Amino acid sequence: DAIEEKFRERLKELVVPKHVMDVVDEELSKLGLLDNHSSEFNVTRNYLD
Amino acid sequence: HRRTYVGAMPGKIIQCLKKTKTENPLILIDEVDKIGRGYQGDPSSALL
Repeated sequence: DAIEEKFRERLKELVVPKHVMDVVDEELSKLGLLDNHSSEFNVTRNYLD
Repeated sequence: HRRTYVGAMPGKIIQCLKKTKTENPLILIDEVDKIGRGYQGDPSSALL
């Protein structure tokens, strides 16, 4: 979440469309659950980036 | 490769830069004429 801060803080200014905001919301919920070493975790991290 | 793929290693260029250890070597692309222009991702766009 610290790494995503660099995204969030930007989002405070440039409005996030309610669609996009909900999508990043569920991805933000999923992202913490994910194991640190699964290749899917690095993939979803790069995707969320 | 992306480094998230299994087995990813840096592209050819980085290896030459690693090898010559200077910032300004004399790269020599060889035999440009017959580069493979296929459906699997055309390098010729990558050269630009």
